[PDB]
Amino acid sequence: QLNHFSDVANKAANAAGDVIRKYFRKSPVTIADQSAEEAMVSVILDNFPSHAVYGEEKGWRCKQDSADYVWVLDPIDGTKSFITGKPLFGTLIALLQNGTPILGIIDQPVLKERWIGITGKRTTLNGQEVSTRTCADLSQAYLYTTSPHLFSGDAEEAFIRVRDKVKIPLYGCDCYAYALLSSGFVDLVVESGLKPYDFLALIPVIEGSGGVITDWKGHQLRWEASPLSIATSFNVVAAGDKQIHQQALDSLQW
Amino acid sequence: LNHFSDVANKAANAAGDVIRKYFRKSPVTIADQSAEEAMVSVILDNFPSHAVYGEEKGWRCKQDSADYVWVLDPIDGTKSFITGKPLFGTLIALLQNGTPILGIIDQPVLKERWIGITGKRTTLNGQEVSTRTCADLSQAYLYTTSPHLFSGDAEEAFIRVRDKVKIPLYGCDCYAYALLSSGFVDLVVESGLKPYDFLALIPVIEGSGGVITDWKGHQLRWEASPLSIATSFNVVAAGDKQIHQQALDSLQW
Ligand SMILES: [Cl-]
Ligand SMILES: [Cl-]
Ligand SMILES: [Cl-]
Ligand SMILES: [Cl-]
Ligand SMILES: [Cl-]
Ligand SMILES: [Cl-]
Repeated sequence: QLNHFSDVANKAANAAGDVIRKYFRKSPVTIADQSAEEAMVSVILDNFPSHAVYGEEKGWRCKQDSADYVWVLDPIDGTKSFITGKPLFGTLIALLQNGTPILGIIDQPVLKERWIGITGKRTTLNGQEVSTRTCADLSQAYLYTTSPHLFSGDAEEAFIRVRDKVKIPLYGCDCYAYALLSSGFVDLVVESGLKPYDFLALIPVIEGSGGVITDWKGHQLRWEASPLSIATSFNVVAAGDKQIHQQALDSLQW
Repeated sequence: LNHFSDVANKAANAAGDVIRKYFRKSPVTIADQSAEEAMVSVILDNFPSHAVYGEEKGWRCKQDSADYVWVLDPIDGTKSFITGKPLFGTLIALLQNGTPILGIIDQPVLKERWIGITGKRTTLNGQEVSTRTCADLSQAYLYTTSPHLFSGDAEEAFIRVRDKVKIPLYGCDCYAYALLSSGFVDLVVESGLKPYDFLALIPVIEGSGGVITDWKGHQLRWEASPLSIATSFNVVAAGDKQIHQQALDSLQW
């Protein structure tokens, strides 16, 4: 069963990539996003007709009234990158069992880079194991932040506080920032105003690399996709090392 | 000349082999120095009468003076390189009597090379490219970067321009200008760039149909010489001359 989930997830990512490559650097993004979601959904349900999907394009879909397994998808996380021809958007696929992510993929179909996190296993990039790196103090950290997606003033004040404490503050890049964290190239990623289809896939990838990812209070990030769930916005902080994470929480003062 | 192009490509190939050895393995200092060595060796093997110029060593030439000077940056975007993001680039400019006549923006990981040569349309991996038309600054896609020398006046100007455009995004060193030259964005604005990070851009952008100037709209120029000082400049590049002028009006420089 679990191998089957990984195999189908990879097929779904391959189908999405084939669509996205028809559109990138040729609206095209709306067509690409819709078509890629459809491609993924068809793969998923051909294999697992008792599952549900929740997608960034069309919301909840299930041919039954409920499902134990829900695939939460964003074919193009980073539409602004995609539109401007920058190959740092990604396709996100999460599989949730009873609301808990058990598999997440971050796929860059132009660069041909795929991070896969699966519960029980170490995260891989193109089949090779990856790890976060150790970092003992926030003053030594490499950080990605992005402008608040819902323009929160309070969020910006928190962003200033954390950027002032780190070694190198850099501007983020959607899911790709977290991929680089999971591979050990940066220490901290902070973002405000993300919907669940843009973070759930991240969780198994980061945790299975040895990192940590929570909301800005340090609480578990959780969104139980269901027929009635509402895709609200969340604030996220991810770290390669637990010590740095806690120091970041202290700076966010949330 | 076609000979100058051939050699510039050989130099970019030599830098790319070095860079790909070190990327995602200080690593950056070694990669930067070794890639500059590789480039210089190809350049001077072919043109012993030419000069080279880089940040670390400044002007070098076997002779006291040179009509042709190659101005290099092996890794424009060291922070991207160190964090494993493949959006840094190698920049090569050849200047004849102080004027850029060839520029390369090379992304050795992504295997993307933009070449500008005076007289020719700019190419990406051998295919001609073009900037796009854009009707008004309110429709523009913009890259800006934080001021490199932390100028508060520059930040005020950035705020003005970002507030006028359609989509304000954060830049990415030379790669932003590459995307401009290929017609995927309309405007790039940066403050506090040294000449080794902008000279190569000029033939690339102009040969794609775009415009690049300082914030007053004046020609970007820097004659590399034995006594030149690598000062810092403010740069604005656009795909379309009309957007360029509106940008200058918002910068109020
Ligand atoms: Cl099933
Ligand atoms: Cl926000
Ligand atoms: Cl939060
Ligand atoms: Cl010679
Ligand atoms: Cl500045
Ligand atoms: Cl200026």
